[PDB]
Amino acid sequence: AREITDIKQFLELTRRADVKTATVKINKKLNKAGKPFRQTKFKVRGSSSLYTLVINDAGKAKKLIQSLPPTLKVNRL
Amino acid sequence: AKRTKKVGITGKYGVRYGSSLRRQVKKLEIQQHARYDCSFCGKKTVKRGAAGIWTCSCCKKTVAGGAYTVSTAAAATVRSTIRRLREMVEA
Amino acid sequence: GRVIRNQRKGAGSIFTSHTRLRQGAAKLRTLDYAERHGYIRGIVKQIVHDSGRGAPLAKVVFRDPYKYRLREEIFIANEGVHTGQFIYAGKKASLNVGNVLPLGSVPEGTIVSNVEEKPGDRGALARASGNYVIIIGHNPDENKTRVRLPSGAKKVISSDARGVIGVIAGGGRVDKPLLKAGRAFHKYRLKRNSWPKTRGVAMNPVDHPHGGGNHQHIGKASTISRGAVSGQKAGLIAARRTGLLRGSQKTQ
Amino acid sequence: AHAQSKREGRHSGYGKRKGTREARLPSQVVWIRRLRVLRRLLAKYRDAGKIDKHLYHVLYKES
Amino acid sequence: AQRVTFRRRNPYNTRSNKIKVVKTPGGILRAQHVKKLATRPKCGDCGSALQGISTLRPRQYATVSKTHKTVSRAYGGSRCANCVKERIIRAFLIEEQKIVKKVVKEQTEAAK
Amino acid sequence: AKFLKAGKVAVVVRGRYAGKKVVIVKPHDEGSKSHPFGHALVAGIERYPLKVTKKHGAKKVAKRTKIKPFIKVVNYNHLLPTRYTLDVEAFKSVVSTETFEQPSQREEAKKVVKKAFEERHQAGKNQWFFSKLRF
RNA sequence: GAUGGGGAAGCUCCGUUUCAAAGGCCUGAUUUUAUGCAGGCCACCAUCGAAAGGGAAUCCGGUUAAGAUUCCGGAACCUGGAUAUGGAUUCUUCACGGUAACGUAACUGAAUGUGGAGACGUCGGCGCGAGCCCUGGGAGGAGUUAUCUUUUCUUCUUAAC
RNA sequence: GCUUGUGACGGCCCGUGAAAAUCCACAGGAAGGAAUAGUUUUCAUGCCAGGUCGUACUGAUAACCGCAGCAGGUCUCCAAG
RNA sequence: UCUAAGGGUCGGGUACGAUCAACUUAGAACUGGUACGGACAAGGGGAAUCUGACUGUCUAAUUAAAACAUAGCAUUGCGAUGGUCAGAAAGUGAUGUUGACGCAAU
Ligand SMILES: [Mg+2]
Ligand SMILES: [Mg+2]
Ligand SMILES: [Mg+2]
Ligand SMILES: [Mg+2]
Ligand SMILES: [Mg+2]
Ligand SMILES: [Mg+2]
Ligand SMILES: [Mg+2]
Ligand SMILES: [Mg+2]
Ligand SMILES: [Mg+2]
Ligand SMILES: [Mg+2]
Ligand SMILES: [Mg+2]
Ligand SMILES: [Mg+2]
Ligand SMILES: [Mg+2]
Ligand SMILES: [Mg+2]
Ligand SMILES: [Mg+2]
Ligand SMILES: [Mg+2]
Ligand SMILES: [Mg+2]
Ligand SMILES: [Mg+2]
Ligand SMILES: [Mg+2]
Ligand SMILES: [Mg+2]
Ligand SMILES: [Mg+2]
Ligand SMILES: [Mg+2]
Ligand SMILES: [Mg+2]
Ligand SMILES: [Mg+2]
Ligand SMILES: [Mg+2]
Ligand SMILES: [Mg+2]
Ligand SMILES: [Mg+2]
Ligand SMILES: [Mg+2]
Ligand SMILES: [Mg+2]
Ligand SMILES: [Mg+2]
Ligand SMILES: [Mg+2]
Ligand SMILES: [Mg+2]
Ligand SMILES: [Mg+2]
Ligand SMILES: [Mg+2]
Ligand SMILES: [Mg+2]
Ligand SMILES: [Mg+2]
Ligand SMILES: [Mg+2]
Ligand SMILES: [Mg+2]
Ligand SMILES: [Mg+2]
Ligand SMILES: [Mg+2]
Ligand SMILES: [Mg+2]
Ligand SMILES: [Mg+2]
Ligand SMILES: [Mg+2]
Ligand SMILES: [Mg+2]
Ligand SMILES: [Mg+2]
Ligand SMILES: [Mg+2]
Ligand SMILES: [Zn+2]
Repeated sequence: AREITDIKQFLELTRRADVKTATVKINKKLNKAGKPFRQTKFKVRGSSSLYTLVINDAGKAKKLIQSLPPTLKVNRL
Repeated sequence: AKRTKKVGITGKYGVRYGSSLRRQVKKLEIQQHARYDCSFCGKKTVKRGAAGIWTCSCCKKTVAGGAYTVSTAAAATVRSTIRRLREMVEA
Repeated sequence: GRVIRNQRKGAGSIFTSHTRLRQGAAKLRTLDYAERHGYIRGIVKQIVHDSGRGAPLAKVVFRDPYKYRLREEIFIANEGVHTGQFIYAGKKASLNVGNVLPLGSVPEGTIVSNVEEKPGDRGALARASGNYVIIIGHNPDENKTRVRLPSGAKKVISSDARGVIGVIAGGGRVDKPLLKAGRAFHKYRLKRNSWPKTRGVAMNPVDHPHGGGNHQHIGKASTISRGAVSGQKAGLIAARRTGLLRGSQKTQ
Repeated sequence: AHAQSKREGRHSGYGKRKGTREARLPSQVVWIRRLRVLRRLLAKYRDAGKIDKHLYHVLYKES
Repeated sequence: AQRVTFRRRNPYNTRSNKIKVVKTPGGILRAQHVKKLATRPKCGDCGSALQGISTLRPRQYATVSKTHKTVSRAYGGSRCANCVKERIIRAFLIEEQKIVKKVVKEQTEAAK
Repeated sequence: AKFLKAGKVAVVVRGRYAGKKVVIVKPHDEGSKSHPFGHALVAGIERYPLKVTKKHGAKKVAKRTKIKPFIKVVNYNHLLPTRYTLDVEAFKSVVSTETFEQPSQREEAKKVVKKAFEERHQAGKNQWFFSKLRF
């Protein structure tokens, strides 16, 4: 239902109690005109809404993935 | 480029109903459709719909009046009679 | 023989009024303290078509003297009355088009609409588009006022019986020819089921006093007695004369 | 192939015509088109300064 | 070429039965029923649609916060703010000239 | 004579404060870099003192008498100049061009105007100004 | 079409707010206790009558021998009920801002009053959206190929929220 | 372009083209409310619940009505080149 | 098989150029067993007499008409304690959410 950008807010969601599960999605997409790049979406499933945050940058991507709560059930792909 | 010699608006009824009815109807049609001067704001925006009801395009005043025309002959000669008799009760 | 048409009209099946779209009963304000000792002011908030009625209605708004609230009345719009005008109803009210005053309080020659028969009956006489009554006099002891009705009649009512000053809006409506069956069709469609009309001379005997014959003819005088009986009265009832009226009519 | 030869102007003769010229193209549509071209030419010429508003106003009504 | 069917049992084209044709992720045409368009609220004095107020269907106005139902000035979601100015001025002037009438007829009672 | 001057009371005819009475603190009669119109700085009353009666006593009266003020830059065309006049001495220094710009400065400005208005209302001065204009 | 009524030998007929002592909500007063009295209201007078009128809220994909806006999957929304956490607000108690139209994540509001929505004919041309139709490039598959055709057909989709 | 939706306008009337449930807002200011800390669930998030009956198929030159698998009758939506 | 006419989009200091997308209309050649709205589709026309003005209506299942209706014209009744009509009766009912520019009857 909802999309998210502020990366601080996203983290606070992952810790928001009722959030049991998240999921990470990977898609090949193209950069501007030319070559491709690896886009990755971070989907948190809340009680009444599903928040997803795109990280278009492969670098911020992985270093974000480790920051996830170890108590979270994360579905990879 | 005058389109009709006489019938005017009445040329919609064609050949039907006979001339003297169209004559009579045309007179009262030209009466009822035409735009009238607004007593209150003084633009000629007063038009009919629903016989006896005349309202103004802007300023949105509505006046009760004759069926096919804003002021009816009798209404006027009543308007002056009421002038007169009221002045008796003043002076 | 059958039951003829004008008899069937009485039990009101298909003959009742087509009332759905009408704005309401048009009445003067209930005759209360304010109106009979004082006056009371209201604003006409609207003037509106009434379905099946040739004259507009004026929705007029008054304060409620005994409670905090607005009580809306429906007058019959007098010609020249307009939206936003202030209307004055009462014994002590001034004489201007649109105000409601007891007949006893206006000089003769005043022209007045929607006038009550008995005081407080919330209006009776001269309500159709274009009509009005005139005051032709007063007799202050046993206080009366004499009026000429639209019919030409003269009648004497109570000086407290209320009129409203002026004539009713929508006049001249009958001057315009209907021109075609449909315009009449659409007319009665909003009134009652009176249209069209079969000539009782084109029916069979079982149907009408005028029915039957090997030619269409009434066969006996079409002037019927006042003392006639239901199923007999079709014709010119109680007619005291007949034939084309030559000469001015105009009550003396 | 037939539509191409149409746009090349063929098969349009008086014997290929069934609807009246009004039903084929409305006279009103031609006018509304044409009248909008003249209407909006005046507007640019006026907003360029190429034409002065007083000349524009006469042309708008002569249009 | 692809035709469509009603999505409910009412077969008829009534005002509450409007249809809309829509392309689904499946790559097919499906119908969908269309709620009647809401109408804008209106001013009590003049009768124009009053601006700043969200235009919803009546029970939907309970699903929305009060700032969608009002504008700030007094008589907010109610009258059209030119109409409020009118009845501000008119109020002040008539309360003023009311005082003008008290003191003038007070003089009439003193001098007469 | 020009009637928009330091004493004039007026009614706000447009905007959130429409229908509220103010006092011009100082006129800008023509122009500005911003505000490209004849305008005025006004101290005005937002939430009026409610009626008091004998039935009211103790510190309930203190409540009914609390006055919430406001201050505004206003186009002249939104003011309805009144005949009444109230004295601006106390808050003349308080209402300035520079009072607007920095909300913290506006809040202190109202603080003075609030005390100035509540003073004036008790001891029944400039009475009309402290009653709501009903429309 | 019941009801206080009024007719009628009577089956029943009339009347529908009508000549009637016509009823119930918000809370307080209880800390013998469970709910009497305390105010103030409101005087609306049954009810039945629409699977085309009015009307709170759901979508796509998938699935069956036979059910699907009902099942499965995913994603929503409405109504009622509870409620805590964050934010907002207040020492000028019940928000600020904009000249103004107005703004915004909030932003106390009983009685009573009022305003809007619900909520409305028909036809005409003009404007725009949607779906369809037409069509260029390219990426695939299929058809024709004695000869001719960079060709003929088809896939290229995006729901509510 | 076609079907449809919709807007701003215009023609028409002695025709001027339903009702109620229901929802909201405003005017009002009754009252209740803070500094040792009160008010706020029309802002966000969060918890629970959502009953009863219909739901198959035909809708017609064979699933209805015409004694019938009758050339009759029987309301409507989608609509390609 | 040709010709001409009819449009859109831009930059111009305070006369034009440039590109893109449309069937419509008229005129000209050539051409054929003189054919060509080539199937489909698609009004017979004229002069009078009788009769109803017109559009509309009816005998389902032998009569669609010149019959009924209609606008138009004229007549009648009636101011409510009423006119016309309903009911066995009634604290009953239709016209009537009405009032003579109205209702009712011919
Ligand atoms: Mg008999
Ligand atoms: Mg009735
Ligand atoms: Mg009939
Ligand atoms: Mg007849
Ligand atoms: Mg007749
Ligand atoms: Mg016969
Ligand atoms: Mg007989
Ligand atoms: Mg006889
Ligand atoms: Mg006979
Ligand atoms: Mg005869
Ligand atoms: Mg034309
Ligand atoms: Mg153009
Ligand atoms: Mg001009
Ligand atoms: Mg279905
Ligand atoms: Mg329709
Ligand atoms: Mg708003
Ligand atoms: Mg909004
Ligand atoms: Mg009964
Ligand atoms: Mg029911
Ligand atoms: Mg229903
Ligand atoms: Mg429905
Ligand atoms: Mg499916
Ligand atoms: Mg199925
Ligand atoms: Mg599911
Ligand atoms: Mg809830
Ligand atoms: Mg209320
Ligand atoms: Mg209401
Ligand atoms: Mg409806
Ligand atoms: Mg395709
Ligand atoms: Mg939906
Ligand atoms: Mg209308
Ligand atoms: Mg609303
Ligand atoms: Mg909430
Ligand atoms: Mg089914
Ligand atoms: Mg089926
Ligand atoms: Mg059988
Ligand atoms: Mg059959
Ligand atoms: Mg060219
Ligand atoms: Mg060009
Ligand atoms: Mg005929
Ligand atoms: Mg005919
Ligand atoms: Mg027959
Ligand atoms: Mg027979
Ligand atoms: Mg025939
Ligand atoms: Mg026959
Ligand atoms: Mg004749
Ligand atoms: Zn006007």
